[PDB]
Amino acid sequence: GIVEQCCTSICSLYQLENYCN
Amino acid sequence: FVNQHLCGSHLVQALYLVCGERGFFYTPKT
Ligand SMILES: [Zn+2]
Repeated sequence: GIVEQCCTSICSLYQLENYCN
Repeated sequence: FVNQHLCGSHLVQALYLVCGERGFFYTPKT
């Protein structure tokens, strides 16, 4: 899901914001 | 914002930045 994607592909700060508490 | 190539600890620094003191969960896969 998130960890993998930012690393194998690319990811945006908006996607990352989903993991915030 | 620009798309980002983030691996390892670099990803947890990005999270830290975006969530700040709201904090976050770091959940890799298996
Ligand atoms: Zn490095």
